Amino acid sequence: GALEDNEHLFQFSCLMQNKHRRVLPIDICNPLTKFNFLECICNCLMTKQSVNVNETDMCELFCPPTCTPENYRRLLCTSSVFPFVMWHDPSADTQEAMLTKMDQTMSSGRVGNSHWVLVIVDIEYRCVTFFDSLCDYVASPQQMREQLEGLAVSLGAIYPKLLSPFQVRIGSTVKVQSPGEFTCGAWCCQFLAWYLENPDFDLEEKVPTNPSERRALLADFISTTEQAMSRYSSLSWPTT
Repeated sequence: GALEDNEHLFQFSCLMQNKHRRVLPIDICNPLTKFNFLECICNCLMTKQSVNVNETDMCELFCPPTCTPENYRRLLCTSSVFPFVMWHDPSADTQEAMLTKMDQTMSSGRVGNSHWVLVIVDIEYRCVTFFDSLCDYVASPQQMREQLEGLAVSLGAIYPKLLSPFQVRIGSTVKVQSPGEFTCGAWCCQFLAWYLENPDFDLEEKVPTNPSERRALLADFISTTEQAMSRYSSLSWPTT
């Protein structure tokens, strides 16, 4: 499927930036997994905070290799929504295995037991939102809430205004991907698009119960979003 590969998720995050002008495109040269996502979310928001007080050096340090430092600073300056996608495969119990299996699936296409989930950090609402199209593929939802609540303390202090923690929302209130579908990527994009449209949406209201109707929603989302992404420069960062 088109939206299951990291590059096409990058291109989707570029598109949300060109549509909404407040989204930080994600950095696929720094793959996240359950091993390193919390740390990287933290580094990103500290970089954002430093840009706020005219400190450009930590920024040059964390700049994505395919993006110019000044352009990265500018995008951080205007972003209030930070999407992060975590890749996961329950076979791997090291980061080097996790990343080796990730490179394999992206190079060959074969999905296997791989899966994407979504974290959105929103500094306009001081909220962290989690979305898993299967609900508990990586961990139990309370285990994920716990991890995330701890990140929210970190973020409240990293990004003031005083240092109170961010709110944590679990957005995947119910399962949206049935068992034999390889659609998590697309579901993460569609959740993000709905979030940008209105950050107070309920997923249960968007998604039909009937399995054909649900599949049809996403299929329409995929075609239309694939069409908007065709006419692009390949893997270039947007400008401000």
